[PDB]
Amino acid sequence: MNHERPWVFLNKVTGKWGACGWQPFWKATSQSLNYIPDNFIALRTNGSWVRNLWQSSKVLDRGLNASGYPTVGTTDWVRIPLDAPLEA
Amino acid sequence: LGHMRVGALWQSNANSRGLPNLLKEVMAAEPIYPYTHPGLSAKQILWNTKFNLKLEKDLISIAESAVQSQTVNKVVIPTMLTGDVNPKSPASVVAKDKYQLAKQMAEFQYKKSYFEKPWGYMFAYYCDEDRARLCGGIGYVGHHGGGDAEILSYTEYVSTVVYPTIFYMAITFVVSLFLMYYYIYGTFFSSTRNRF
Amino acid sequence: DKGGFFFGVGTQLPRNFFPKFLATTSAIMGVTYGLVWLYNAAGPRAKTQTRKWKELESED
Amino acid sequence: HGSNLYNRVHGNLPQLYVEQLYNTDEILDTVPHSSDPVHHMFPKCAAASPLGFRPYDNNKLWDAFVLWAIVYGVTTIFCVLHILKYPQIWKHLFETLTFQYTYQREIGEEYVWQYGGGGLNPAKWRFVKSPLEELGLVTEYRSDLDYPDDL
Amino acid sequence: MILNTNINYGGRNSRLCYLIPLMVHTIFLYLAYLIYYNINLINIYLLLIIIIFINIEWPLVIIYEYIYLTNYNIQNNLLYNIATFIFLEILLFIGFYWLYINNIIHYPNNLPYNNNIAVNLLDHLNHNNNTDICLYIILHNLLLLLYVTLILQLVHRYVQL
Amino acid sequence: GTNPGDIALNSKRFTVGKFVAWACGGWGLKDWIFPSLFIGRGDGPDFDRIVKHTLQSSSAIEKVNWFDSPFACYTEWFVEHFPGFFDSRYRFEMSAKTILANKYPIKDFPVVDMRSWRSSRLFDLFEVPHPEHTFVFGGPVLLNTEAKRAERLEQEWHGKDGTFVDVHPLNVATESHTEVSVIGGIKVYNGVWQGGKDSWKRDSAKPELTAPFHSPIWYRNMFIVKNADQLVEHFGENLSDETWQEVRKEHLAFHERFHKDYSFA
Amino acid sequence: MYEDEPYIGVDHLYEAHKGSKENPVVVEAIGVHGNDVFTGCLGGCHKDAADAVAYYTIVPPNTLAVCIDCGIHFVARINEQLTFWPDGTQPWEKVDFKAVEGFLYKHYKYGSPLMI
Amino acid sequence: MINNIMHMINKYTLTTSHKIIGILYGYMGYIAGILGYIISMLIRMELNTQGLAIVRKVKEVTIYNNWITIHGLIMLFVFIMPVGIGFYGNYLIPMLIGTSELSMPRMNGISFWMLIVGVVIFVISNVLMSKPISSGWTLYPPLSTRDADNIGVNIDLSLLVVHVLGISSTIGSVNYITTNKYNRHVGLTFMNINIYNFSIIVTSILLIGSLPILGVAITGLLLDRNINSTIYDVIGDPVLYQHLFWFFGHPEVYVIILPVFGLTSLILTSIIHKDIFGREGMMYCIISIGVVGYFVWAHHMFTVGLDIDSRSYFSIATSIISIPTSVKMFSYINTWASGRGFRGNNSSWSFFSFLICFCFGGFTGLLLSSGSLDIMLHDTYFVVGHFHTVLSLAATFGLLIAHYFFLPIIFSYSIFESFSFYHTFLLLVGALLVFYPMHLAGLSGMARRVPEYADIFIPFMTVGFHGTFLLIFSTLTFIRSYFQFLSHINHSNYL
Ligand code: HEA
Ligand code: HEA
Ligand SMILES: CCCCCCCCCCCCCCCCCC(=O)OC[C@H](COP(=O)([O-])OCC[N+](C)(C)C)OC(=O)CCCCCCCCCCCCCCCCC
Ligand SMILES: [Cu+2]
Ligand SMILES: [Zn+2]
Repeated sequence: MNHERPWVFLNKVTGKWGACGWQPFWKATSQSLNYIPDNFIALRTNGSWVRNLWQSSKVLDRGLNASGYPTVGTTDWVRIPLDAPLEA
Repeated sequence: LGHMRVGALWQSNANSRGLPNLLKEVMAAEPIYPYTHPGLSAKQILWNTKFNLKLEKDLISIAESAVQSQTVNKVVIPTMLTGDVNPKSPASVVAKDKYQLAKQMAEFQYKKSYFEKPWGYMFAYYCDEDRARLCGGIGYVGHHGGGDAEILSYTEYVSTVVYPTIFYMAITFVVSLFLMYYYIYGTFFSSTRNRF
Repeated sequence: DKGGFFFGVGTQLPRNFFPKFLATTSAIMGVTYGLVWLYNAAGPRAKTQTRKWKELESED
Repeated sequence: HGSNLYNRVHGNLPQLYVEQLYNTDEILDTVPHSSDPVHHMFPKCAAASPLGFRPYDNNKLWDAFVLWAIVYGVTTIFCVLHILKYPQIWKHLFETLTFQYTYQREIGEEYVWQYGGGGLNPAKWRFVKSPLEELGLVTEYRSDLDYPDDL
Repeated sequence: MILNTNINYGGRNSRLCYLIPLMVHTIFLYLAYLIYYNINLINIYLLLIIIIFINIEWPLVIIYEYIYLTNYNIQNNLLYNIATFIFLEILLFIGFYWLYINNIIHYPNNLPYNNNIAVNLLDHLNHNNNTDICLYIILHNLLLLLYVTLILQLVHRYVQL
Repeated sequence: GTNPGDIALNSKRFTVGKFVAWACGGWGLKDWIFPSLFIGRGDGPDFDRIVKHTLQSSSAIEKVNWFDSPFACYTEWFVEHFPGFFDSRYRFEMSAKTILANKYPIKDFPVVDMRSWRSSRLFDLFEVPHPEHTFVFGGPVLLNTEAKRAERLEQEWHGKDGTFVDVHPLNVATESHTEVSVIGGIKVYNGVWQGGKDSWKRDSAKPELTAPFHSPIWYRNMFIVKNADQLVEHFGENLSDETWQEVRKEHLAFHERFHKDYSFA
Repeated sequence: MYEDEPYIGVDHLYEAHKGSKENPVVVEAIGVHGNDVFTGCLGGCHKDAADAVAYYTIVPPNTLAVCIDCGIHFVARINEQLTFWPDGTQPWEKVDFKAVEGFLYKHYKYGSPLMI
Repeated sequence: MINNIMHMINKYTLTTSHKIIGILYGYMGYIAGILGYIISMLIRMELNTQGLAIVRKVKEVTIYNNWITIHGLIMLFVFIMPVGIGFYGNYLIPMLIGTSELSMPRMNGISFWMLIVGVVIFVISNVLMSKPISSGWTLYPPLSTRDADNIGVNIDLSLLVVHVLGISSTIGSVNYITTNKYNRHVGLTFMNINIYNFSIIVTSILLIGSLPILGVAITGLLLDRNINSTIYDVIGDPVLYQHLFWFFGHPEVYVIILPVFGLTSLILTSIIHKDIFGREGMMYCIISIGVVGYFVWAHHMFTVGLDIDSRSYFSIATSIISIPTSVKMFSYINTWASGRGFRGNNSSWSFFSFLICFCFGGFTGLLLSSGSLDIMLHDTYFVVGHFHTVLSLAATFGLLIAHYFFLPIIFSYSIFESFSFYHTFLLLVGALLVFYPMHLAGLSGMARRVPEYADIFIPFMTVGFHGTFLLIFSTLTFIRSYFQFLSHINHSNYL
């Protein structure tokens, strides 16, 4: 399995943000004793995106100029990656 | 033959998992010398290590020469019971006068601030982490226990739970005996009704 | 909160598991009772179990 | 688990592993070594659980067949042999379960029905007609099936 | 140099885990076949040769394990097992004696002949006398077995001392 | 938990695996027609819960060395399933650092893992599935073999006198000691070399090679073993009972905002 | 009869008990180097600890462990039972460190068979 | 590859390892249990329907008799002893006393493969040969020996199967006793061993003493059939056969039940986080039940014409054996109190059902103990209700406790609790609907071992029909749950 790392949707008109990502699921059955689930939302990463989101929350909520990021389809939403902390 | 191992150095297997290095687990990717040698750079640490190493060599040489070339004026042979491998330790760990009490109180205050509360918080984290490891459908966390559990001592439990239960059981026993005998036979002491 | 309506995950039960369990088991028992009634009302019988026979036999 | 022959031969008493040149199974018929790997009970589960996987995947035909044989193989073999040896018994079972065999049933009769309460008590029983014939699904009862005469 | 494990006999894999069961199966099917067709599928001498050959494995493994794997814990286990086996044999004999004496302790019996007194000179000892049981030879065999028991006990103690 | 493997080949509506499960067990038409009841939410990471637990955290999330540790691959599991994970982890790491910055020469660190749990039944101490061969090198060793035996009862069982069990001849001899020292012109005899049990102190600690001789630093990992069925802990000299009760109260008071918004139903 | 026996002297009021952080309970098992040691209590080393049955423990070797049920510090440790190959070639008189040095070097570097 | 195939076969055929032999015993036991359950479903379908719906002839009722006899034998000797004793006895006994293997390692493999040859002979005789044995699991002569429908060699092969099963059990018993006596780690006294070990020891002592007598009885049957002797014919004593058989018979049932008590106690200690209440009392009660069981055998023979004083004695002895079982039940009830047993655990709820059903079965069997009252209850469905609410509702649920406990430990995967709850609840309800009515059917006068009953007994069999449908549902759920246990996910997508 390999999907996109979690991102942040940001609405420019209303300045309304929120994290998002692909979360897999599967039919529930017995678990495994010798296995602690790895990082399935941000695959092959040490899970730093939580820290990056925590640090970027103050900036995003304060207000950010989203003209420098790609749009989503034809709507007023833009994607901000969480591969690195956001400082602007 | 496949991938035969070369040598017999330690490998983490089912029979052995080794002794964890908590210091490296916690201080991962962070230096330790800012805490053990505050304010010193690598060159200063190395220079200090060299100086102290030479000094220790000199002191060790002096001490060995002294102990190995001193005349014996007295011989001290401690008293022990027969069949005993080693003499009893003459050191006591209990304060005797008030000055020792004050000294041990100061030591206890320091240890509490600097060695005991850290242990307590580490253990609390370990317990919560074990809960998290067993959570999520892997194990039986949350099936019983919790902080709302009512824990009673042996005396309290036996006095307030066991004896009343047996009392109720005895009363139920007598009442059921009488009611069942009446129900079947229709009398209390005369066997079947309208027959005898 | 995960898993299905009737099943949970591993060793965790779904929310309100026991009322759902009782309701579903009651439904299963009802269906089985219906099957028994059907097999008795349409399966093999004997001429001695008819209403006329049984009612004439009961009296004396 | 990989073999340990290098360590065994280079170890401390190599003369004990000379037999390994002959027809020998290392896991079963060789002197254990202090550095040998730890052998687990069910290697398939022991290797699959730490990865998060169950031993058998239903997509693979080999895995599906192996698991079926483990769980259902012997019971189905027994049932098949029983069916071959006693074909009439299963025929009778199929006839009865599908309302084809009715011992002495008749059209329009009412038959006794009582769930519990002990033996037949005329103060508890009811009488029931056949819903199959009330719905028009059945109008005659077969007479060419096996019949227990002299019962 | 070798690494010493626990005193317990670890155990070896062996073919005796299935050979003895297969031997029992062979014997019982041989009996069934002899019952059905009244003839032997395989010659009885050949069958006994197979049975003997299968069981020669016990003394060999016994020798090579005593030479190498033995101590007092193992010896105690073996002796206790021997005792339990002797107990099982005693119980088997008890069961067969129960079988024998069931109709003999119960004195009354319906007999084809007369056993009342004052009708013939010998009738009064018909039921209480099976006068053909080879008593003299039985006593001779008893003497032989007493010889064996006493001699064996004497020799055992003598070597043990 | 579970590792789904390849999500792609199991999402298809018709699959050999689904048909085999239908035939033998684990799947049926109830899942094809009513997935919302028999599949429903399924089992997997809860992104919304991870975000909530992340944003509820304090600045401890910034100051923790977790993301560089070997357990960083479990960040999402512990963020989701351990409310208040980052604050507790920060307290744990600061506790370790303050033990490290002590004035004592030996820094003792408590270690707790899957082996830290005692049990009355031996099969509970092995990893699952159990190894093929267990207790090859003998069974457990009881600590009680190092306690003085019941001498009085032992003598009494045998019908021995045992009157003077507590009266022993004194022994003052040079022949009874192997450890001899010369301390300021005094030849002190004291102790006998016993073997492996006399070197427990050095074999348990590891030195800091850069620390000078006049200010030694030793690191010791103290293992912890508990029953988990006791409900009361007695750490001994490492932690007093009053301090432990204080820590319990403070821990339950701080880690309450992370726990109050959830029900256990 | 044991619970009402007296202490011998007033030492127990002053000394450090057996099982202190400085006077631990050291125990020795046999096995392979580095293998975790199986040890245990018979129960009830403390008033608040269970005593119905023996309680077992799996602990790393040559490390200071603390039982926080009773509060006792212990030093389970392993000694390997390396012995001469018993085939009749064992030595009948005092042996020196050379041949033993070779055998020990080989055992440490590669390992040796088990007497099973 | 030939090497890999031979390695697997040799791994499972040359083995002398207690864990491997334990899992083999468990697998064979579960398979035999499923086969017996299928045969029982055929029996129930024969009973549930009027007019000989399945056999269709009075001349062909020998098929029904074969069904009952093979059901009894399969379920007793091949299902519950290989699972209760063979599976957990080999797997755990060395582990709990801290040793490597059982003493006499080879005899363990010999025992398992003796069981296998017994199963093979039994299945081939009763499935692939015509007119099998039709005399109930108690092979009473002269029905077994002098009967038109019992002349083939299938009967003799079945008797030899009984012999081989006895041999296997004796070997296992001797091995267990010897290993427990001498192979305990230092510091573990004999009476401080785990309670399961003591129950296994007493079961082994029971088997050793009684099996040779059964061997003698079965050899008597074989000789009557083949050598044409009159051991049990009109000039013989069928009562002698019954005495020998039942001298083996009751120790067998206590052998079946005691290991379930040991397992339940062990698992309780594990899942309630508290020690057994009165461990010494429970162990002493176990040994007392074991010893007392050797003096009561003839309570199965109150109607054959015993002496009146012997009838009185056997009723007295049965009451004596009743006492310690009550002590054990009280100990369990007090053990569960003040514990922290998991509240969503199939093991916990199976323990509840085990306790309740065993108390009910014990009371019903205590009614049968009285000789006089056994005049009205011998060879009725009251006895079937008794030994099915004991065997099929208490011993079975003890094995379910063990199953839902030890699976995560043997395989390392958790248990689907909701699925297992469906299985256990439906098994409980379905069984109670089949067996409970039998009691009131026995009092009313219905006889056992009959395929066709009078019209007075309709309601009991209608309730039995309901119960049989529920049982089919439950056992299908069980087998499907186990298949799902070892299978990876089958659906997965993105949310
Ligand atoms: C251990 C022994 C055992 C077990 C388990 C059972 C299980 C069952 N038995 Fe029976 N039975 C006997 C021992 C047993 N029986 C004996 C000795 C006789 C007398 C024979 C004689 O009279 O000659 C007898 C006779 C007997 C009769 C006689 C009918 C007649 O005489 O008129 C009937 C019919 O109602 C019956 C029904 C059942 C049913 C419906 C089940 C079960 O379907 C109900 C419970 C079902 C279960 C689910 C158990 C099966 C378990 C598996 C699925 C294996 C999986 C493993 C575990 C769950 C751990 N049994
Ligand atoms: C494992 C199975 C098992 C167990 C545990 C038992 C246990 C008992 N059994 Fe039975 N039994 C069988 C399996 C079992 N049995 C089988 C298979 C048959 C049929 C064989 C055949 O005929 O085919 C059979 C047949 C059988 C009969 C034959 C009836 C008949 O054939 O005429 C009798 C009658 O004496 C009997 C009695 C008992 C008694 C008295 C107990 C006692 O152990 C029960 C004692 C338990 C208690 C009493 C419960 C505890 C009670 C209390 C909590 C306190 C109450 C105390 C007082 C009021 C004093 N059993
Ligand atoms: C139809 C009635 C129940 C029939 C089943 C009886 C089980 C028979 C024993 C054999 C078990 C076989 C397998 C069982 C499978 C599952 C059975 C089952 O349904 O179990 C769940 C049933 C029903 O449980 P429940 O309905 O109470 O669950 C609600 C509880 N929480 C809050 C967790 C959601 O089990 C029991 O209730 C047994 C324990 C009784 C204790 C009652 C406490 C009440 C709950 C707390 C509420 C708040 C306080 C109220 C004050 C108290 C006054 C009453
Ligand atoms: Cu009985
Ligand atoms: Zn302790």
